[PDB]
Amino acid sequence: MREIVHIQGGQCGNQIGAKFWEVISDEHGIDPTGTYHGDSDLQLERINVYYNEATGGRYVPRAILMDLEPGTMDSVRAGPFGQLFRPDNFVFGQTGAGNNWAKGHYTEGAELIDSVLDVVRKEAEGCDCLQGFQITHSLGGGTGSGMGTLLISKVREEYPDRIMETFSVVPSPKVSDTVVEPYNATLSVHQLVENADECMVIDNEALYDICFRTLKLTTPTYGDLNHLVSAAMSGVTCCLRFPGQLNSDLRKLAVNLIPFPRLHFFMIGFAPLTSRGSQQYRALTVPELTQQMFDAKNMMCAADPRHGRYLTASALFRGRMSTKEVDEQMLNVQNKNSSYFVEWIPNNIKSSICDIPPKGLKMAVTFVGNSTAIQEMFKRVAEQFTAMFRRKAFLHWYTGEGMDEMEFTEAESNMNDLVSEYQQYQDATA
Amino acid sequence: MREVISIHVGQGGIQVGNACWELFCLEHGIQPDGQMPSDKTIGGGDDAFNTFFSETGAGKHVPRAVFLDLEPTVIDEVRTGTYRQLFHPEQLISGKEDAANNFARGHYTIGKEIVDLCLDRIRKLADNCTGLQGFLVFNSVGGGTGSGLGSLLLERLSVDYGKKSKLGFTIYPSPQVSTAVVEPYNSILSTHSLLEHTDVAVMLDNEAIYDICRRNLDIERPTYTNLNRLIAQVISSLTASLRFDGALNVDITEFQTNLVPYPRIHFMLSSYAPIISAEKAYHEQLSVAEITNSAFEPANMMAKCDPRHGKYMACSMMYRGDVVPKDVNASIATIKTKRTIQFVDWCPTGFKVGINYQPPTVVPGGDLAKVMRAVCMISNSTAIAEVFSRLDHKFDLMYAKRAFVHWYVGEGMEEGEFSEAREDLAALEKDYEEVGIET
Amino acid sequence: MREVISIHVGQGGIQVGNACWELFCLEHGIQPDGQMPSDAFNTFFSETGAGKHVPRAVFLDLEPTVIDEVRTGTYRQLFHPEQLISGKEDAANNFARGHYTIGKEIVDLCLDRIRKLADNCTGLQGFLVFNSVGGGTGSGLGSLLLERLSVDYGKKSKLGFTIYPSPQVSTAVVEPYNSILSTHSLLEHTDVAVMLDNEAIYDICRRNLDIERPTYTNLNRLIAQVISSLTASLRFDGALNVDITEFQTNLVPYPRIHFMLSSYAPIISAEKAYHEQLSVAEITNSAFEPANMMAKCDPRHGKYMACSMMYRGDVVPKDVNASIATIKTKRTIQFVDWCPTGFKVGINYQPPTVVPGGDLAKVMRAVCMISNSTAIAEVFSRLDHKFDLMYAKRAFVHWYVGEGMEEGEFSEAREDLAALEKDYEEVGIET
Amino acid sequence: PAVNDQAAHDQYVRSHGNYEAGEQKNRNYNWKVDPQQHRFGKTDKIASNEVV
Amino acid sequence: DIRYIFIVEWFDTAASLIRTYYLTYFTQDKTIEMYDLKNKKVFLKRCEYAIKDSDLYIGSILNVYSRQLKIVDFADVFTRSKFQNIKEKTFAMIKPDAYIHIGKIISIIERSGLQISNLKMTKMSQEDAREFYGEHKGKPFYDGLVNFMSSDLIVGMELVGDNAIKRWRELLGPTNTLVAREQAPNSIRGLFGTDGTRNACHGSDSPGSAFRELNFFFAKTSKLKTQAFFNQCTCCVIKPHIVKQNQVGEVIDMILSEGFEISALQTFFLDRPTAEEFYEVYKGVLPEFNAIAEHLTSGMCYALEVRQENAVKSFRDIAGPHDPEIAKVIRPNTIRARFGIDRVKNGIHCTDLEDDGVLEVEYFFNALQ
Ligand SMILES: Nc1nc2c(ncn2[C@@H]2O[C@H](COP(=O)(O)OP(=O)(O)OP(=O)(O)O)[C@@H](O)[C@H]2O)c(=O)[nH]1
Ligand SMILES: Nc1nc2c(ncn2[C@@H]2O[C@H](COP(=O)(O)OP(=O)(O)OP(=O)(O)O)[C@@H](O)[C@H]2O)c(=O)[nH]1
Ligand SMILES: Nc1nc2c(ncn2[C@@H]2O[C@H](COP(=O)(O)OP(=O)(O)O)[C@@H](O)[C@H]2O)c(=O)[nH]1
Ligand SMILES: [Mg+2]
Ligand SMILES: [Mg+2]
Repeated sequence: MREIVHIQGGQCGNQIGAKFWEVISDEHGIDPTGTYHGDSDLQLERINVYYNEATGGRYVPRAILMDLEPGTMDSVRAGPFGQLFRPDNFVFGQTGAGNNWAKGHYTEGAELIDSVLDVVRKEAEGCDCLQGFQITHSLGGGTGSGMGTLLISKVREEYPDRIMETFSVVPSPKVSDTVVEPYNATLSVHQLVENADECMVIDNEALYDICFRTLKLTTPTYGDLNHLVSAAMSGVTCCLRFPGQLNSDLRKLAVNLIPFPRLHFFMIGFAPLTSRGSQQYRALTVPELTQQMFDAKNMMCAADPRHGRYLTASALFRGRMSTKEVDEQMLNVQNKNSSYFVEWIPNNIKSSICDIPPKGLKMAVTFVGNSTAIQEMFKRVAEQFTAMFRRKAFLHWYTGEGMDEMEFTEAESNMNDLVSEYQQYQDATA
Repeated sequence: MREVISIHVGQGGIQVGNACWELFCLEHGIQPDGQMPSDKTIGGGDDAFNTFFSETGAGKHVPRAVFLDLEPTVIDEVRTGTYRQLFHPEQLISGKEDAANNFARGHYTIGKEIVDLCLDRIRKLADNCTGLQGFLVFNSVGGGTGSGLGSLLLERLSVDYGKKSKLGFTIYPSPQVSTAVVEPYNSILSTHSLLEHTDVAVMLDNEAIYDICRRNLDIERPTYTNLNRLIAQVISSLTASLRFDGALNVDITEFQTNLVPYPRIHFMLSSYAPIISAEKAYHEQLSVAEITNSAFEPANMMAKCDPRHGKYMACSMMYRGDVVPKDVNASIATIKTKRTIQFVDWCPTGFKVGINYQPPTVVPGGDLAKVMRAVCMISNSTAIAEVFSRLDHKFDLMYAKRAFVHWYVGEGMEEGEFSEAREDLAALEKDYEEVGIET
Repeated sequence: MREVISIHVGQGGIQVGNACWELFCLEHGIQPDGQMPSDAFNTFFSETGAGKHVPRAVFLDLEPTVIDEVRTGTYRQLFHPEQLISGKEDAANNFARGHYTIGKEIVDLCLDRIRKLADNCTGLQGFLVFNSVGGGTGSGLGSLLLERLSVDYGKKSKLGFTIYPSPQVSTAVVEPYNSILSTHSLLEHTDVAVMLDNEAIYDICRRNLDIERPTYTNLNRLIAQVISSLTASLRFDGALNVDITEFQTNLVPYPRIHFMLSSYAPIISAEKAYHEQLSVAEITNSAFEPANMMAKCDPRHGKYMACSMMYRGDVVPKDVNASIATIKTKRTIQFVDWCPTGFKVGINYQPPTVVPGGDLAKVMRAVCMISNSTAIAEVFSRLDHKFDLMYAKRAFVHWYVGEGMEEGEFSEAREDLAALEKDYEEVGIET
Repeated sequence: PAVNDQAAHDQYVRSHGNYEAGEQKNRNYNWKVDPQQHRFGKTDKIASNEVV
Repeated sequence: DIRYIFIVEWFDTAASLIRTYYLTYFTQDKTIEMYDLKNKKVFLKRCEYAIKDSDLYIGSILNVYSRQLKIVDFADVFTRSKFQNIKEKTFAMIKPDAYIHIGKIISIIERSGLQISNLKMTKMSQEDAREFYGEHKGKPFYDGLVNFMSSDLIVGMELVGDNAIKRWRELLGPTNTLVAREQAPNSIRGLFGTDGTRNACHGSDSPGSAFRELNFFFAKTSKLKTQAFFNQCTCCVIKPHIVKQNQVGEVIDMILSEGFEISALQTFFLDRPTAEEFYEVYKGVLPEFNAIAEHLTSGMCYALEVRQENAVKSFRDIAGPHDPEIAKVIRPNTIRARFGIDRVKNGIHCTDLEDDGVLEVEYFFNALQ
């Protein structure tokens, strides 16, 4: 029961998936050709969390690969574990988005959704009961932010009682990967905030910051940053599949993370993390995990958490460990930084325990928290946007596909309103 | 499933277009006589090379090109060389009389009897392809024969097809070196035709190219042969991503929407590095940082202009080699902090990062030597105003007393055409100044 | 993670540069061809990924004869293919010529060349620059080089191993002029400058080496070691490390006076060297002997303000301080009143290397001294008088004005030379 | 013709640097590696995906 | 750069269908890539793996990603050009007179630079004994020689290596056994031979002759059958790392000295479907269950049968504790302590109980065939 489907758009979303499915696959020990080869009965108990069944006994993942160009789609298939995907569910375009958001949402992408909207429908009703949706997409790309956001908006109207998650890689300020980064990001949030039940920001800049200062490596590759996230994504949904002291489905994480209707953005940080040569000297005690998991440098986002206060804090302790030690560590840290925790919500840290630890370690923690620190990432995007619009630079492409200047203005209005309202409670006192 | 149709018009464009096919052919692994090498007939199972070749159903791979020239001498040279067995026999359409640098002749008098066949050739090539991405057109603005035909094709293509992208690898008049005696005239009129029909125009002035070769390659007597390859090497840099596996690919449909700030401005000047002769190459590691730093160096700019004299609007540079993405992040961070190079006020970010896994392959016996890391750049910076201004000034002197205007009056070219053409170049010149003013 | 760039200019500077490279090349284990026959060596070299190495040097000059010797000898493979910038014409000792008429069109390539190297490195520590004032071209080009170097970079330290003319033995006839204009420019740009006049050197080899026919090939060799002696701390394990950055804070008493005189010991030929013990007590004793000053000055004629001496060899530390006590007790060497302790001790372990076919013999210990001395005013005293006499009737003056320089420039040099002399007298007065 | 010859062609190279169009400065070093092959560059160590 | 292509075919299990690929090989940096013949689409995106230069030859197999695929023949002409001279195939055997030294002779073969590709042991039959020597029928000594061929166990093996056939021949020495010791004492014949007809071993001389002897003793349809006795026995399997580390001769030779009567042994290449099930019994113990069954799939592996008195207990007393890391401290003379290096590669493997062993030894040599 309580199963979820997987949908990805644009190559940024698709590339990420290549690891998650290979990241998730190892946990249950499913071999690439769909033949079970695990050790424990616990390994097979919740194969319903992400998989299905078919004749012949070979398993298959429920994914929806959606995009407008063949470059990204034709690549992920050939990778290891790439034979698990059903070729029937593949859908692809022929023209290409060209990084124009307006191009991928109304002109070209809107035409191909009917096929993609068809595939999504069968899986949702074809399962025992649909819990929600999890999607990986890029807010910095034309095809993603344009065609990707279209999928969510239509989906939300159809299934009012379902939840959804989006792991978007917002573009950091210092390094920009698309000269149209500002527009395709500012517009994207407008539709996302209204209907996206959840959205947590991950910064490619942070990806590079974490590797060169913790792992102690010389030259990372695109896989290196990709590997961590795929492990991270399992963190939120880790406890829904294995027995534990305090099970907590995806919704339960929703209940204790969004105090108000609109402020629904999160950041994550993964620990523990020890380097190749530093993998043995460090001692593993439950107090050891806590320091890094709340450590500022461990946050997987560019925004500095110390510049704000935590509206709410969530933690998913992984593996077997004494229940009290989990709490006693949490409260103490809650008081030792009493200034940094907003004062009007007592007991602002949640905890969970999953008894089956990820393979390779003995105890790990995944961090999720909505903090006033995420305010900066909008302001940085807000400042860039105001600069270009005044001079109407890089505008002819967008306006040439039906878009009108007012729609761009309206999107900014909502963008700024969210930032202003977010700091509204920063100075609020009881 | 991505293809591109290559069109070459004009002698100088013909030779340059000539070299690129040697560079492209060498890169993929096709032998001179069309049939794949006997050693590895079926070795290349993967259909990576479709970007420039179309299967014949049984046999060789026909180049996706059409060669045009109104004078038979140069083309007849092509159809007698070792590559005679490669191109389709009935696509190299050749005329009878040369344009004789008479632009009026190349657009109103003779071209009307050969344009149709060129259009017919364009259509049949497309039907085989399914996903036409855009058009790459080479042509020399310095020759009347190319200019008249070059202008006509783009206008005809713009109406027959529509919204498909269009690019041009022209070679404008050098600031001080000259080839003909009427280059100032044929250049200005040509710019009119290409201004309102092409999304992007590249700068490859030949004056700088000679300077580029001497400083690094250490060759004291360069000819047209050396100039042609560099552009051919330049072409591979931009089109490398579409035909090789890439950690971060960029599509030609993705290039257009990241280089042209406004509807009118559609020019830019390119550069390439490193280019180190094998004699003095291996003494340097060719780091990612140093290559990028030399990338913006004024000397290596392929186009004779000084970027320091203006601002920068947007530069899209794709690397090639084994660069580490962080190292790519390593290079850019340094550039912005620098003060000698300043961007335009209204563009806080101006980099489009591209990476690839296929390094260049060296043409045997050439000046160039093999190197792991290479990068190509094309930036649209306010510096380009100098070339347009310099060409315009030269125009005023001749028109002061209608010198050499009588022949162009001799081919049905209306006298007022010069009056209308002059304004547009002046209008374009004022366009650059307005964009650069701070807010 | 620490690197230092080498800048050389002038025939003497070029030749002096060549000498130091043979010692460095044969010291670390690299053959002349550049390949290695199967992390310390990074301090002077770089790795190109596979095979050989490229020394971090740049050579500038206006005459091609000297440099063209390099690109045709046995050291052709090593230096960078293009870094050996070469001009077309010779300045011909017209100090003006090398600063406003011919130097302007060639310094540009120099600044770019330094620009590239600074990027590749990570730990730029400082610049060691050699230049001879006894020649016009080496002077004018050097002056502008240092002037552009400071403003372009900023606080990075600089070192200059100049070579001034001898007291009585002379090479050119216009040395008095080019010498004077050199000091003015270098006075406000070069943090540390070591006098290494020749007339002491000839006294150095003949007195000890017993070489009655020394030749410029041998003279360049001595400076080659001293560079090895001073830089040795940066590229070998040591119980006491003194970095290049750690000189301006142990040798300069005031912002103006920034000149020290060099001296070396011991120097002895292998035929006669192996009949004495070479104890530390005597070696430090020979260090201050008036005979041995690498530069022609009389130590007995002035105060001492600071003397930093770098041992190198197997010397045990314990002998170090005891030797210092020996020096302080002799009543014939009197230190300046306001400086109680005038020593900065440095120690290394790697013994000095011996180049084949050389004159110096492998010693188990040695001392290299670099100390400011109040006597250094003697050369300025002698040189200042010489300039006054020949300028009395404007001899040779009509030429230097022929390369664009103004008459007023020369006069201001005279006043500046006066200022330096005044300060030195002031520093000597006890409180 | 009374033409110069390759036996004399090289000599003119050494005397005044007079060459023919499109030919290169030959310094005749000692290549331990073959110039045609070998990519004439430096490689920084890069292993597989280390995060494994 | 320089490429060699070997078209390959994989035997999937979902259905009776079979498929072929190209299995390209970049010798430039040991990368792996594959491409399929049907639907003409890219299959493997040129990743890194573990394939050794000597494991790529016609008639050999090597695993990648829990998939069993093997070479079929040459793909392009370019490839058959380079490997035409290198990589022959020559067969070798050992006469029963050297039974009590079998382990040792195997020792020197690996060090020489060849490869041990195939190996089998069987008891020849009189009917086919004459068929064994089809050309020597008429010779006066042919009958007597055939009479001796039917004495005792025969150890068979195929020698593959660069110019193997000639290299093998120069290893034996001169034809006569007596003359060898005077001139060549560093050969197998100089140490073990006894009389003229009891030559230590007989090898293949000509490539034309080399082909037949290889098929006759390693074809899918051969007249010689395994002679494994299933009573009073225990089974042991040499883990793959010993073959990759080139000490297999040491492992075998070690157990011969103990007086054990080594009965039967035939190579076995195996994949996941026949790997987990054999170790499936340990599901509840040895928390490394996946790995030990996993690593058992990579690379060749020998299968052994041993019998003296008390198959498990008497042998297990020298098999020792399962953890090699602790075997050294308390068991220096035991087998593994000399070879074991970690928990999952502990060399020789021994069954648990005497009463259970029999079915284990019956698995390899009765049904799996
Ligand atoms: N890049 C490059 N440009 C060339 C070359 N040869 C000539 N050109 C340029 O081309 C201009 C003349 O046009 P071409 O293309 O050479 O000759 P054409 O196309 O037949 O034009 P017409 O000469 O008028 O018949 C000259 O001004 C040159 O600047 C060359 O080899 N390489
Ligand atoms: N110690 C030492 N000094 C030298 C040597 N050769 C030249 N010099 C110095 O160089 C001075 C003369 O100048 P040049 O050697 O001709 O070079 P320059 O100073 O750059 O002036 P130019 O002649 O224009 O090149 C002399 O006064 C010497 O002090 C040498 O071999 N050893
Ligand atoms: N960390 C990481 N980010 C990636 C990778 N590939 C793409 N991205 C992100 O995707 C963004 C650009 O995506 P884009 O090219 O527009 O995708 P497309 O629109 O579908 O073609 C960049 O900002 C990258 O940060 C990857 O392999 N790793
Ligand atoms: Mg022509
Ligand atoms: Mg000179």
